[PDB]
Amino acid sequence: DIQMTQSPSSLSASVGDTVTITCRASQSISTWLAWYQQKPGKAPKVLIYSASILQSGVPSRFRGSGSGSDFTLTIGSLQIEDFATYFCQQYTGSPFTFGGGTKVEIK
Amino acid sequence: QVQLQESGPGVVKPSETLSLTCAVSGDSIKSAYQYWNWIRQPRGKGPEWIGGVYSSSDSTAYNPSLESRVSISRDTSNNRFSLNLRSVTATDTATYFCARSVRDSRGWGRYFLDTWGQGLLVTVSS
Amino acid sequence: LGFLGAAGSTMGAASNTLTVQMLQLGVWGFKQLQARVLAIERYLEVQQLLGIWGCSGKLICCTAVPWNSSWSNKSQEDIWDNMTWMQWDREIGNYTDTIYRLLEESQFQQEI
Amino acid sequence: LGFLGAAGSTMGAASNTLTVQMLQLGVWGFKQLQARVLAIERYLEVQQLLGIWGCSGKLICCTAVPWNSSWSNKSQEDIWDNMTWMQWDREIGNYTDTIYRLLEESQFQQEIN
Amino acid sequence: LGFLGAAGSTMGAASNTLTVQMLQLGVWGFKQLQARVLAIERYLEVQQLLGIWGCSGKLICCTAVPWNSSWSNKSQEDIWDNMTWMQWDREIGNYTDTIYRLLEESQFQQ
Amino acid sequence: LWVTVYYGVPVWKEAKTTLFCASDAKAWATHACVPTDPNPQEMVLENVTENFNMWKNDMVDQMHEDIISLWDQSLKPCVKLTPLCVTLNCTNVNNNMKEEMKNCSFNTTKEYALFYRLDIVPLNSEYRLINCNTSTITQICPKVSFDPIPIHYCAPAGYAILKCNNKTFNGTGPCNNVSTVQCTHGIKPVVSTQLLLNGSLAEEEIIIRSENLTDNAKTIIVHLNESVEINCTRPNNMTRKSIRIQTFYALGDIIGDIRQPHCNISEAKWNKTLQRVKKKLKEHNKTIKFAPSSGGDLEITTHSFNCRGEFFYCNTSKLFNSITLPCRIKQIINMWQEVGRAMYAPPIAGNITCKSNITGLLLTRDGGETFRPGGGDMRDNWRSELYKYKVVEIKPLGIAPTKCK
Amino acid sequence: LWVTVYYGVPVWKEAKTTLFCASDAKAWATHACVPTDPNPQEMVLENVTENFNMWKNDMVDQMHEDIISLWDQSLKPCVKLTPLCVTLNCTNVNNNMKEEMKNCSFNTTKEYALFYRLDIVPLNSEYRLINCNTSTITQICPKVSFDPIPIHYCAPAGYAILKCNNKTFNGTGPCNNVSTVQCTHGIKPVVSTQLLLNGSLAEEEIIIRSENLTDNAKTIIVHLNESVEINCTRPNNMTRKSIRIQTFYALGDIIGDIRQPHCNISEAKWNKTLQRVKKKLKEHNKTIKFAPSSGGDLEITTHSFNCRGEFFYCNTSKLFNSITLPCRIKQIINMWQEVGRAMYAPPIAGNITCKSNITGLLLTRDGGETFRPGGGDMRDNWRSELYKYKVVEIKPLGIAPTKCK
Ligand SMILES: *[C@@H]1O[C@H](CO)[C@@H](O[C@@H]2O[C@H](CO)[C@@H](O[C@@H]3O[C@H](CO)[C@@H](O)[C@H](O)[C@@H]3O)[C@H](O)[C@H]2NC(C)=O)[C@H](O)[C@H]1NC(C)=O
Ligand SMILES: *[C@@H]1O[C@H](CO)[C@@H](O[C@@H]2O[C@H](CO)[C@@H](O[C@@H]3O[C@H](CO)[C@@H](O)[C@H](O)[C@@H]3O)[C@H](O)[C@H]2NC(C)=O)[C@H](O)[C@H]1NC(C)=O
Ligand SMILES: *[C@@H]1O[C@H](CO)[C@@H](O[C@@H]2O[C@H](CO)[C@@H](O)[C@H](O)[C@H]2NC(C)=O)[C@H](O)[C@H]1NC(C)=O
Ligand SMILES: *[C@@H]1O[C@H](CO)[C@@H](O[C@@H]2O[C@H](CO)[C@@H](O)[C@H](O)[C@H]2NC(C)=O)[C@H](O)[C@H]1NC(C)=O
Ligand SMILES: *[C@@H]1O[C@H](CO)[C@@H](O[C@@H]2O[C@H](CO)[C@@H](O)[C@H](O)[C@H]2NC(C)=O)[C@H](O)[C@H]1NC(C)=O
Ligand SMILES: *[C@@H]1O[C@H](CO)[C@@H](O[C@@H]2O[C@H](CO)[C@@H](O)[C@H](O)[C@H]2NC(C)=O)[C@H](O)[C@H]1NC(C)=O
Ligand SMILES: *[C@@H]1O[C@H](CO)[C@@H](O[C@@H]2O[C@H](CO)[C@@H](O)[C@H](O)[C@H]2NC(C)=O)[C@H](O)[C@H]1NC(C)=O
Ligand SMILES: *[C@@H]1O[C@H](CO)[C@@H](O[C@@H]2O[C@H](CO)[C@@H](O)[C@H](O)[C@H]2NC(C)=O)[C@H](O)[C@H]1NC(C)=O
Ligand SMILES: *[C@@H]1O[C@H](CO)[C@@H](O[C@@H]2O[C@H](CO)[C@@H](O)[C@H](O)[C@H]2NC(C)=O)[C@H](O)[C@H]1NC(C)=O
Ligand SMILES: *[C@@H]1O[C@H](CO)[C@@H](O[C@@H]2O[C@H](CO)[C@@H](O)[C@H](O)[C@H]2NC(C)=O)[C@H](O)[C@H]1NC(C)=O
Ligand SMILES: *[C@@H]1O[C@H](CO)[C@@H](O[C@@H]2O[C@H](CO)[C@@H](O)[C@H](O)[C@H]2NC(C)=O)[C@H](O)[C@H]1NC(C)=O
Ligand SMILES: *[C@@H]1O[C@H](CO)[C@@H](O)[C@H](O)[C@H]1NC(C)=O
Ligand SMILES: *[C@@H]1O[C@H](CO)[C@@H](O)[C@H](O)[C@H]1NC(C)=O
Ligand SMILES: *[C@@H]1O[C@H](CO)[C@@H](O)[C@H](O)[C@H]1NC(C)=O
Ligand SMILES: *[C@@H]1O[C@H](CO)[C@@H](O)[C@H](O)[C@H]1NC(C)=O
Ligand SMILES: *[C@@H]1O[C@H](CO)[C@@H](O)[C@H](O)[C@H]1NC(C)=O
Ligand SMILES: *[C@@H]1O[C@H](CO)[C@@H](O)[C@H](O)[C@H]1NC(C)=O
Ligand SMILES: *[C@@H]1O[C@H](CO)[C@@H](O)[C@H](O)[C@H]1NC(C)=O
Ligand SMILES: *[C@@H]1O[C@H](CO)[C@@H](O)[C@H](O)[C@H]1NC(C)=O
Ligand SMILES: *[C@@H]1O[C@H](CO)[C@@H](O)[C@H](O)[C@H]1NC(C)=O
Ligand SMILES: *[C@@H]1O[C@H](CO)[C@@H](O)[C@H](O)[C@H]1NC(C)=O
Ligand SMILES: *[C@@H]1O[C@H](CO)[C@@H](O)[C@H](O)[C@H]1NC(C)=O
Ligand SMILES: *[C@@H]1O[C@H](CO)[C@@H](O)[C@H](O)[C@H]1NC(C)=O
Ligand SMILES: *[C@@H]1O[C@H](CO)[C@@H](O)[C@H](O)[C@H]1NC(C)=O
Ligand SMILES: *[C@@H]1O[C@H](CO)[C@@H](O)[C@H](O)[C@H]1NC(C)=O
Ligand SMILES: *[C@@H]1O[C@H](CO)[C@@H](O)[C@H](O)[C@H]1NC(C)=O
Ligand SMILES: *[C@@H]1O[C@H](CO)[C@@H](O)[C@H](O)[C@H]1NC(C)=O
Ligand SMILES: *[C@@H]1O[C@H](CO)[C@@H](O)[C@H](O)[C@H]1NC(C)=O
Ligand SMILES: *[C@@H]1O[C@H](CO)[C@@H](O)[C@H](O)[C@H]1NC(C)=O
Ligand SMILES: *[C@@H]1O[C@H](CO)[C@@H](O)[C@H](O)[C@H]1NC(C)=O
Ligand SMILES: *[C@@H]1O[C@H](CO)[C@@H](O)[C@H](O)[C@H]1NC(C)=O
Ligand SMILES: *[C@@H]1O[C@H](CO)[C@@H](O)[C@H](O)[C@H]1NC(C)=O
Ligand SMILES: *[C@@H]1O[C@H](CO)[C@@H](O)[C@H](O)[C@H]1NC(C)=O
Repeated sequence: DIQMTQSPSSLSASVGDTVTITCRASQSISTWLAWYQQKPGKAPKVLIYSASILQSGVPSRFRGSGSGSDFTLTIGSLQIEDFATYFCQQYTGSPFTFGGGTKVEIK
Repeated sequence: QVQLQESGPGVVKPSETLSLTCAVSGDSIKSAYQYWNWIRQPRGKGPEWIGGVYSSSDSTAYNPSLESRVSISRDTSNNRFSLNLRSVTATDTATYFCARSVRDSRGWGRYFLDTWGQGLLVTVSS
Repeated sequence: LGFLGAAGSTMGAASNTLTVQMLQLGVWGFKQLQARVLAIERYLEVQQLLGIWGCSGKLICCTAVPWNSSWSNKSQEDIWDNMTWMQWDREIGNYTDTIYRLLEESQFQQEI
Repeated sequence: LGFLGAAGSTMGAASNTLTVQMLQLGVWGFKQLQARVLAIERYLEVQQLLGIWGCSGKLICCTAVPWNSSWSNKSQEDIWDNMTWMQWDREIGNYTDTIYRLLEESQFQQEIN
Repeated sequence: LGFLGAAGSTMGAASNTLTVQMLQLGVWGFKQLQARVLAIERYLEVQQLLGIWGCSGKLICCTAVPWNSSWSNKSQEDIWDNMTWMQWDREIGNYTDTIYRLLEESQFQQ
Repeated sequence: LWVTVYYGVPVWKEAKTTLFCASDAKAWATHACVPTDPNPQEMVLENVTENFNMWKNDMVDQMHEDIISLWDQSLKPCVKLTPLCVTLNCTNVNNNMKEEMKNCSFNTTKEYALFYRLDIVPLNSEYRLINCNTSTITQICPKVSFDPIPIHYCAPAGYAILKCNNKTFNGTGPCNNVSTVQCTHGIKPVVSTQLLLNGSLAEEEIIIRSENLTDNAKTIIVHLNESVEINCTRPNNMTRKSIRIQTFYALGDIIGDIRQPHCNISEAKWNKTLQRVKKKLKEHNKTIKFAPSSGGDLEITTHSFNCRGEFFYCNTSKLFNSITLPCRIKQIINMWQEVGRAMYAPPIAGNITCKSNITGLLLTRDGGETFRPGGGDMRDNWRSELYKYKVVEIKPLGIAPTKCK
Repeated sequence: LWVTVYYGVPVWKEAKTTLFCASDAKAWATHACVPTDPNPQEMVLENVTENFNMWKNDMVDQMHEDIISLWDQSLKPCVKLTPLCVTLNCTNVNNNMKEEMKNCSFNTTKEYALFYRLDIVPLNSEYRLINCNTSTITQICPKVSFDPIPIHYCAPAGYAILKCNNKTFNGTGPCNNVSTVQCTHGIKPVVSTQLLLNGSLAEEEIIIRSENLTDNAKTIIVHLNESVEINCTRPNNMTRKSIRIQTFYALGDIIGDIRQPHCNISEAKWNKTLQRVKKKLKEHNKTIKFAPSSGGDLEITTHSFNCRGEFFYCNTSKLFNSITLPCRIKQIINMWQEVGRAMYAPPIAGNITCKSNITGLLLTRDGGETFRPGGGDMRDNWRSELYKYKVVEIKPLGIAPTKCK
């Protein structure tokens, strides 16, 4: 089975700083990866799909890159509305496994 | 702007045939290339995939660990699609979601979720 | 259809009697159904032709156009008492289309 | 056809509703189409029977002869609000043919006049 | 059916022209029969809709309901001599259901 | 004030009509009906109080006429057995009922076959058939099987069937919850004596029905709720020898020892059903007792049923007296109570074991209480499941008075 | 002064409808659509201006549902390949591109067959197919061929299709010369990627169309005028093998030599068509350039087309740069972008050589010009010929005012 893992579990930063989230896959899946932003409560919203194409309506402070099995997403600016949980989901056929889940903290 | 709405029971006892429905407003079930995905978000870890249903071929696909217990059914009238689950037990709990996925133009066969619902907490108790 | 039994006699009795009124089985039913479809199609065509004249179906119509003396004028007892429809339409055989054309034009004036 | 859903209720709602309104598959379609066709000539026969009575089409047409009090009693205030067509069908059963023939020569008299 | 040839022309000419007026064989006949019965069903449906209003068929029907000035009052020559049925269809599109209801109630009164 | 006519009035009037064939997807004998399995269409007719009379329904009569017509049509292509009245020479064969089987021989223009003792007349050695002259014998063609197949019944245009969903409803009386339907359910017809065998079940408690409940000549049928597991066994092998007359498809010899055929019957389930029916048969006064049939000939005092084209005549007199049941095999019978014709009904090779259930029981009141089974009216056996169906005709020509011009 | 209704009013309004098949005389496998070819009634209208919008069309989705329903219905009686997840043994092949195929051996309770390198997952020796579990593989029945057969589309009573005869007309905008026809022409649709292959041609100069022409996500399709002769060759022999699991129709081995499928296209015609489209790509000012696809997986960056039941994947990246074209053949495919379902698509014996043309092109605007091909959506390919067709509903119940006494 295509297992998905995420590391680290959580980090700690301040407002306006750069946040880097890394997702490691079991095998090479080219660029068939998407990112999702899950705020506390309600339903989440898609952030970046295909690991390089942005979404219509998302700010330009989010950028993603990576290929094969190692992927890393960076954030240019951390705003008050960006405090949420990030999830990386692969879609290389069934099943559509999700990531481990990350969280941000404010000191 | 397409909106997703779901309805169902609040308290559901285990060892029965669970049934949930999702209403689609604005966009049609037919469309061009869409998948009416059914996913859950258990508290404690990330979400999981149960299954999906095609828009035209009415074909389907299930998770490798949930066979013979999930049967997704849909109808052309009322602009809605349902989900049937068997042997709920103490595992199938927490909130449930009925999201929609659109195909990717960069590759063939790629499908990513873009529009979600609201979430219906399915509580399991005696 | 099939109401030719009243022919050969006076139209009075005719008017009274009309007013009182395996794959082989599959292709068999199919052709019988298409025959009935063609029959009812002809019936609706006749009904449309009768309704466009202003009579709107029915059995006994009353058209407001008067009778002309040039259309073989005779007494009422010479048509409704001693003869059938055979020689009637045989002598109304000429200028037949003119009669129907003048009938629809006269009823069109009454409506407007 | 299939308008039996309003049976047993008040005729006002029914009036409002009517005013608003591989070989197995082949043989099933043939049976359904022939049943629909049979219903079509049945509707045409009913339309012809209504047209000979001076009502060509006109799904809601009244008459050519006034009502007589010797047939039944009660008015619209206690009929169109608390009873269905069952009592009407049982009441018309005594003079079913009488009502049909009376409306026949009455319309024939208007055609002569 | 198939009387769209008078579209886009003068209403007078349109009125005049409307007033003057082994398995392969089985499946082909079955589809032709279903299309024909659908056409007959549509014809009887439109005939019933025309007859329930108080016209009993025909082409031009004169109803007992009078025209009201609230439904875009204009002269007779301002419609029948300078445009097609498109403008009239879009103009009456705002209250087409209202005219059908008022004409139906007037027929029941008769 | 003035007469008015309307179209589309939801009214119905009883009339006589026929129902065409209807069945599910396939591939008793069939081969003459059309298979139609559409979606279940059902319109709830609330606030409708229509009476029902299952004892005076023409639907059962026309269905019986249709099934007997289909049987007659499927019976004519077979060969007749009219010149088989040759003087037979039946000898005894050699751990009970050893005298019920005899080895008879016929000339047939020389050969021999094993016959039953009760299937031949005891002409007192020399023997003959049961009815050769003045009563023809027509065997059934083995190319088709007269096995029970679930079929349906649908009405044409202008007709509908009213279905009553009220479980606690007998044959007579009004029906509160009644709804229309276009086609019936998957009913499986079966021929049985004193029992109902396969059939539709009933919910709630036990229910009883009759026509008058006073006259002893009228039959009383009870619809059981809990099915009784009945399957039976036929411990025999048999052979198949054809003698040219004209093929004469029958059995020639016997292989293996002759045993005793019986139908396994659970005692606990039988006593539970007996107590369940006795709980209500005591009503409507005095005590009730169970006694066997009055008597008569065969197939009227013993239970008769079919097991995959094989008739079984089991003695069930001990069931209604206080569980093994002795059974006898008879092939020559007079089906549909007809005189002048009969069916040979050849058996099948090897053992046969079918699976059935019990959904009803037949009761006959005794004059002079002692409710004994019998009656022999097969119409009631089919009527046990057709009590919720009735054909009717519509006529949307209502009349009401109001204002007019 | 009075309200009057007119019957037969020639007016229409946009509404949804259900069409039906139509085809010429015969004898995508048909056997479900009616092959009716009546007299083509072409009526030309005058002084009628009706807007057209093929991007929001409904008959495209209707034909989409119809073709996918017919495909799933025809694929249903074929056998499945779900218990074939037994571990293979792939060694090697049996003068470039010789590592694209490796024959493997399977257990099947021992037989071997020829398979391609890209058709098996590189499970790092032991090998397995692309998807055995959680994605069923359904082969196609060889009794019928899914070749492109010309068909027609007709509307039932109460509906009509408007045809635009104006050559210089894009997808949007009004239509001056409009005609009403009951059935479409002999359209011959074909599935393809980055090309149109068989299809209707256009007169006058080159024409382009799109939905907005500003957003880079929207696809841009160009309809060519002069057809480019594209036929190609498949220099291979192959064999046939049947293994009982269930016939498992597939290729056994190779007789002769292994040579990858590849061919050449006309250079003068390609240069002329490229200059003709480049003459208008500068319109609607900035310079223009041709670049290959962005990337992704297979069947979206290379040209994909079928040739008499055989899929061909040709590398057409050098055509849109700066004529031989290397092509790769594979049997497993995922039609309709389905997940969980796959098509085996067995090959055919002997060499294949089909004849086709070029009637269109697929272009995708690049953001941040460099017009690159791709898209991968068959909707635009089917809409390339449906731009001159639009269904409509007619309501002849017109109301006109007049003084009726
Ligand atoms: C079957 O059900 C009905 C109602 O649930 C039971 O009650 C009987 O109903 C009838 C009619 O509603 C009553 O009237 C009788 O009608 C017959 C036939 O018209 C007539 O000959 C009698 O003289 C009488 O008027 C009947 O009194 C009523 N029975 C009782 C005891 O009140 C009926 O008993 C049920 N039958 C069976 C066999 O279960
Ligand atoms: C397709 O053909 C049309 C006409 O031949 C080209 O001209 C464009 O026509 C539209 C409508 O007549 C003009 O109005 C626009 O309409 C859209 C949709 O309602 C609206 O969203 C816009 O704001 C605008 O009002 C449009 O201005 C006109 N284009 C130009 C440049 O004048 C059209 O460009 C052709 N399209 C393609 C892709 O070739
Ligand atoms: C008559 O009985 C039937 C069957 O019991 C009733 O049908 C049920 O109706 C309820 C609510 O309308 C549905 O939820 C069920 O699915 C129906 N079927 C069954 C098998 O229960 C019907 O409502 C009853 N009608 C009346 C007037 O009591
Ligand atoms: C089913 O039918 C029975 C009659 O067989 C109905 O029983 C009625 O029950 C009420 C209340 O006890 C009595 O007042 C009536 O007299 C009974 N009817 C008759 C005819 O005696 C029962 O209500 C019906 N149930 C449904 C759901 O329709
Ligand atoms: C159920 O039926 C079987 C056979 O139909 C009965 O088995 C017989 O048991 C007796 C006593 O043990 C033996 O002498 C017979 O030889 C058995 N029959 C056969 C064919 O072998 C069994 O007893 C029945 N069960 C009940 C409870 O009556
Ligand atoms: C079959 O059932 C009948 C009916 O009970 C049995 O006949 C009984 O036989 C005994 C003695 O043989 C008599 O004392 C009883 O009076 C008879 N019953 C009746 C109702 O008269 C018969 O024994 C059973 N078995 C067989 C093999 O026929
Ligand atoms: C009652 O129905 C059952 C099943 O519906 C019948 O069982 C059949 O038993 C025979 C064995 O003799 C099998 O060969 C058949 O396949 C069974 N039928 C089916 C549909 O599987 C049973 O025979 C029926 N009862 C009677 C008395 O006929
Ligand atoms: C719309 O275009 C068509 C096709 O060009 C025109 O049809 C031609 O009409 C002329 C004269 O009416 C005929 O001689 C030709 O045979 C027709 N066909 C072709 C292919 O040229 C049609 O006339 C045009 N309509 C309008 C209003 O301009
Ligand atoms: C075919 O359509 C084109 C538009 O695509 C029509 O072109 C028109 O040409 C005139 C004269 O140059 C311009 O004034 C109009 O603005 C153009 N139309 C549009 C929408 O821009 C052309 O006339 C049409 N031809 C026919 C025969 O209908
Ligand atoms: C098929 O086409 C692709 C796309 O052009 C070719 O990929 C190029 O490969 C060379 C070297 O192998 C690189 O320098 C280019 O950058 C690649 N192109 C792109 C757009 O990245 C490929 O070589 C062609 N042939 C085969 C057999 O795949
Ligand atoms: C485009 O159409 C042509 C002809 O209409 C197709 O040519 C066929 O080619 C095959 C060889 O593979 C022949 O066996 C057929 O007889 C040809 N058809 C006819 C009608 O002769 C061609 O295949 C089509 N293009 C595609 C991609 O299918
Ligand atoms: C028979 O026809 C003649 C006309 O040819 C007519 O005079 C006569 O009355 C008719 N007789 C009967 C009995 O209809
Ligand atoms: C049945 O009658 C009751 C009381 O008159 C009424 O409330 C109810 O709506 C009726 N049901 C229907 C379906 O008309
Ligand atoms: C179209 O309009 C012009 C200008 O009024 C007119 O001359 C022409 O006859 C019209 N065409 C038709 C078919 O009526
Ligand atoms: C007829 O049967 C008798 C006694 O079974 C026998 O003696 C005689 O030979 C037979 N005749 C023929 C012709 O078989
Ligand atoms: C025929 O009958 C006689 C007298 O009963 C007997 O002796 C003889 O064995 C019988 N033969 C056969 C073949 O049954
Ligand atoms: C029922 O039986 C009694 C007496 O046996 C008899 O008087 C009555 O007429 C019979 N019928 C009915 C309907 O009660
Ligand atoms: C009947 O008797 C004949 C004598 O030839 C014998 O062959 C046959 O087996 C017997 N049939 C039996 C015992 O069933
Ligand atoms: C037959 O019936 C008996 C008694 O009901 C039961 O014990 C048995 O399991 C059934 N089946 C078989 C195959 O004997
Ligand atoms: C039968 O009913 C009558 C009248 O109620 C009563 O006198 C008699 O005791 C009842 N018999 C029994 C045994 O219940
Ligand atoms: C029926 O016969 C078969 C075949 O020999 C045997 O296996 C089976 O046990 C028999 N069943 C019974 C109940 O005698
Ligand atoms: C008999 O009824 C029981 C009751 O549940 C059921 O389990 C069994 O399958 C039935 N048998 C047949 C042959 O219908
Ligand atoms: C499996 O592959 C190996 C690798 O070359 C080969 O030597 C062997 O013959 C193959 N077949 C078997 C083990 O049946
Ligand atoms: C490939 O084909 C050759 C020639 O037929 C054969 O010897 C070899 O065993 C095949 N490979 C496998 C893995 O079976
Ligand atoms: C499967 O094939 C291998 C050789 O490829 C062999 O060693 C093994 O025994 C086979 N297994 C079965 C179950 O046939
Ligand atoms: C079969 O399932 C296993 C485990 O779920 C998975 O690793 C493997 O990739 C699957 N096979 C294919 C061909 O995908
Ligand atoms: C086209 O794209 C522009 C910008 O990309 C956008 O503002 C506009 O709404 C789009 N649609 C139309 C019809 O112009
Ligand atoms: C293809 O194989 C066949 C079968 O042996 C052979 O007759 C033919 O010559 C071969 N063709 C080529 C080009 O190798
Ligand atoms: C024709 O097109 C090819 C495609 O790359 C290009 O290399 C060549 O220069 C073109 N010829 C011209 C522009 O004369
Ligand atoms: C673009 O527009 C500018 C300004 O009119 C002009 O100088 C230039 O040549 C144009 N470029 C092209 C290729 O049309
Ligand atoms: C396409 O052209 C570019 C130069 O712009 C070159 O770098 C690339 O290698 C070329 N690709 C092919 C496949 O020729
Ligand atoms: C296949 O190759 C042979 C030569 O072996 C040739 O004669 C034949 O024409 C080729 N087939 C096609 C369709 O070109
Ligand atoms: C391609 O177009 C040319 C243009 O004349 C034509 O001659 C040829 O037959 C066409 N080929 C096909 C396969 O349509």
